[PDB]
Amino acid sequence: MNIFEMLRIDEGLRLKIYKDTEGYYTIGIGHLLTKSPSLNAAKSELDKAIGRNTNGVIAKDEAEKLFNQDVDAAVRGILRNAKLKPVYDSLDAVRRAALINMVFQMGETGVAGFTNSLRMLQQKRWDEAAVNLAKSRWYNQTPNRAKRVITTFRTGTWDAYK
Ligand SMILES: [Cl-]
Ligand SMILES: [Cl-]
Repeated sequence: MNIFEMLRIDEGLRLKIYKDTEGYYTIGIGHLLTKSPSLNAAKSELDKAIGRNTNGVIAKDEAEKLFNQDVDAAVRGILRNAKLKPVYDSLDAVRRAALINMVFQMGETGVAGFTNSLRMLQQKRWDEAAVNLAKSRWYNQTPNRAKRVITTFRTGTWDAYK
C-alpha cells in the first residue's frame, strides 16, 4: 500500500463529471473542479484542466494525470505550510500518508486548523489524537473514510485499508 492506492480506495474513479459528498462537481480521482452550482462552469474548468474540449468526459490516463498532480500539490502544500511541515517531518512513512490524505480531501487550510490534533500527533499521543480527530464535522460527514484515516494515525499500519 502507498498514498496513491490509499487515495484511490477512498476517492474511487469516475470518468464523467459527478457530484462529491458535498455536492460539488468533481471528476476522476476526487479532483474538485468547482464549487459553483453551474455544470457549465464545471465543464469549462474541466477543459481548462485537460487542455482539450472534453464535453464532461475524460479517459483513464487523463484522470490519472490529474491525480498525479493533485498528490504532488498536496505534498508540496504540506511542505510549504508552517503548521503542517513540522508535523509531517515528525511522522513515520505510514502516518505521513494519513496526513496527505486529509490534505487532499480538505485542503491545507482545513487541516491546518486541527490545531489540537496536530499537536497530539507531533507528540506521538496516538490514542489521544484519534479521540480528538473524531470530534469534527469531517468525521461526522464522512465517518467510514474518517475512521480509516484515524486508524492509520492510531496504529501506524495499513490495516484499515486491508
Ligand atoms: Cl488543475
Ligand atoms: Cl465515508
